[PDB]
Amino acid sequence: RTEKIICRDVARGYENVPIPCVNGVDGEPCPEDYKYISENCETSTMNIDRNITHLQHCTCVDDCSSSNCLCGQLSIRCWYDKDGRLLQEFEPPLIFECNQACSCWRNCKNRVVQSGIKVRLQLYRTAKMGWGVRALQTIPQGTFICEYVGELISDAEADVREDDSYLFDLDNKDGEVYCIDARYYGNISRFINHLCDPNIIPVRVFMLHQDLRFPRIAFFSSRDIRTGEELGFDYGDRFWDIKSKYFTCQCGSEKCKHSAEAIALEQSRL
Amino acid sequence: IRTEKIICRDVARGYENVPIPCVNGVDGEPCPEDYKYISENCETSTMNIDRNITHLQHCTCVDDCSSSNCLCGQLSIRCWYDKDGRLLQEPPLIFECNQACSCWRNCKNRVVQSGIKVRLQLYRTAKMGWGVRALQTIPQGTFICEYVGELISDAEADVREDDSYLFDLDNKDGEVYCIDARYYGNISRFINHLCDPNIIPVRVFMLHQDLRFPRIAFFSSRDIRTGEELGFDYGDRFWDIKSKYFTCQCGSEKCKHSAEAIALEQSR
Ligand SMILES: Cc1c(C(=O)N[C@@H](CCC2CC2)C(=O)Nc2ccccc2)[nH]c2c1C(=O)CC(C)(C)C2
Ligand SMILES: Cc1c(C(=O)N[C@@H](CCC2CC2)C(=O)Nc2ccccc2)[nH]c2c1C(=O)CC(C)(C)C2
Ligand SMILES: Nc1ncnc2c1ncn2[C@@H]1O[C@H](C[C@@H](N)CC[C@H](N)C(=O)O)[C@@H](O)[C@H]1O
Ligand SMILES: Nc1ncnc2c1ncn2[C@@H]1O[C@H](C[C@@H](N)CC[C@H](N)C(=O)O)[C@@H](O)[C@H]1O
Ligand SMILES: [Cl-]
Ligand SMILES: [Zn+2]
Ligand SMILES: [Zn+2]
Ligand SMILES: [Zn+2]
Ligand SMILES: [Zn+2]
Ligand SMILES: [Zn+2]
Ligand SMILES: [Zn+2]
Ligand SMILES: [Zn+2]
Ligand SMILES: [Zn+2]
Repeated sequence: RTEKIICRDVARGYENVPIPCVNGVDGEPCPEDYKYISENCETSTMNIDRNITHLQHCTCVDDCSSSNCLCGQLSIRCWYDKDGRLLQEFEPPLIFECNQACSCWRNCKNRVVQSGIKVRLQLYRTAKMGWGVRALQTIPQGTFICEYVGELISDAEADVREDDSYLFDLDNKDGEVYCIDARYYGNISRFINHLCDPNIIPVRVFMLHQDLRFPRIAFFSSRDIRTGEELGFDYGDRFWDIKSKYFTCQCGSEKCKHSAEAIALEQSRL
Repeated sequence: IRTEKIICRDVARGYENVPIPCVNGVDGEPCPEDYKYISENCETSTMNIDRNITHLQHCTCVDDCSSSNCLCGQLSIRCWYDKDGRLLQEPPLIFECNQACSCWRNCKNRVVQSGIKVRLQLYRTAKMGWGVRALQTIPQGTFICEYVGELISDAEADVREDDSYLFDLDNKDGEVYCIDARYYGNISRFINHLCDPNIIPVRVFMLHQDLRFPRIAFFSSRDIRTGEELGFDYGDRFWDIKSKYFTCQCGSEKCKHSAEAIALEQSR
């Protein structure tokens, strides 16, 4: 079967690079049951707090490469190297990027996620998991890949929605909990599958606002990724505790944690 | 004889598509720093701008939105864009395409949201403080820049001390809002008044359609040559207030607000 190129760019020119779609597996058409958006949207009043006087910001007169940058100090257990790659000390990490209130320039060293997608990605048809996303180039460890983009909703709204296959919990620790639902509006990340041996990790980030209800979700590679490799992250135990009643994991890894056999083995261990 | 110094390579600190340098060949005034340069409008208290994506009128085009079937073009009042992104023209009102439209980000109805493309310079004028001039030929109808600043209510505008950078959105229907570029603004805060203007402000909607908050886009009203100072007609309301404190220095043969013009109007 020929691998048919079925869309030149599912993002319609909204990303820095096109994201084509191919299907060399079956007759499924390019997915159109959602609206591609490159940035989060709202379908009710969220009214993000963008008060420029509310932003913590730096006074750097350099490129924000020094440890004296306030924005770098606010970041929790992570930092960017000179090439824009994320390093972590391993409480989850939290990135405060520079913003419109900082004295620094738009091209300072603390601007990775807000600068958008730089790697070549492809939406493709997987053998067993529906659509997936793969790299069209080698990607070094720590590289920004893409953001989890969708519809901002409250946790109460997330609990009542019927299709939970695209729901990302922001897991707010101080205040009400919010979610990003990519079922109806989303970007390329809605197609990233779960892998028990993941090669990307989600990290919460603040950029042009510091409204604590709404960290933005940035995926970074957790190891060097080879051309053609499917991208995947660990959806987490909570997802699988709910979804395993309907389907089990087909990642195929020797260390798979969510297959029918793994679940039975975990039930025996407990 | 003073010669011109380049005193800032980019007053926008990299936030625009192009650098906007500042020069001074007139006096010793340093690069203006009594404001914060921002490339897009800000809030210091919330305006509750309606950003609900389901409230956007949007088109179903899959071409470049150049056809008469484009709903977004049909919404725009008394104006349209040509194939080169230039504006042709009750004041006009532009509805650009947005994130709800089915078209691509590079369609023909995206001029203002795509940002500054012409080369501009902040420079020290002889008699009007800082001004902005063209560094290139700018054909008639070309987008120049947006009037960017702090969104404030009419009540807040009334109590503000310095109104030299206050732009009234002229909401003819309901709630009244202003853009104050005194404390936060972009290059447009430095554009002076000309009685022979060469740019015009146009109200535009892009990523939201909250009709209380049109964004203000400047387009050239004629072909502009390199070195010409950019200027719009601030309007009679500004001058009815300000002429008691200073008169117009634009130098036009048909200046409407000079000491000479004021003396004639008082003679009547
Ligand atoms: C993986 C993750 C989550 C997270 O929501 N996963 C999702 C699964 C992935 C989503 C694409 C589909 C999830 O559980 N959906 C769900 C839960 C219950 C019922 C239905 C769906 N939220 C955080 C993480 C983190 O790793 C750290 C964090 C601080 C960024 C917080
Ligand atoms: C020129 C203009 C305005 C407008 O606010 N001018 C300003 C002057 C220019 C501003 C940089 C300083 C103004 O009056 N300031 C003012 C008045 C009184 C006291 C203090 C300051 N508002 C519209 C226009 C239009 O041409 C049409 C429009 C629909 C875009 C609506
Ligand atoms: N490891 C996995 N094993 C089995 N199914 C998966 C796995 N990862 C993702 N899926 C499927 O993909 C859904 C999650 C979506 N966010 C991912 C894109 C999805 N594959 C699609 O075609 O739209 C899940 O609810 C499953 O249907
Ligand atoms: N035609 C003019 N004649 C005299 N002063 C002007 C004229 N146009 C603008 N100005 C001055 O500039 C102010 C408006 C500002 N938005 C323009 C930038 C200002 N020239 C500056 O140096 O900051 C007015 O309040 C005046 O002080
Ligand atoms: Cl330059
Ligand atoms: Zn800094
Ligand atoms: Zn910085
Ligand atoms: Zn900073
Ligand atoms: Zn697995
Ligand atoms: Zn259209
Ligand atoms: Zn369009
Ligand atoms: Zn449109
Ligand atoms: Zn004049």
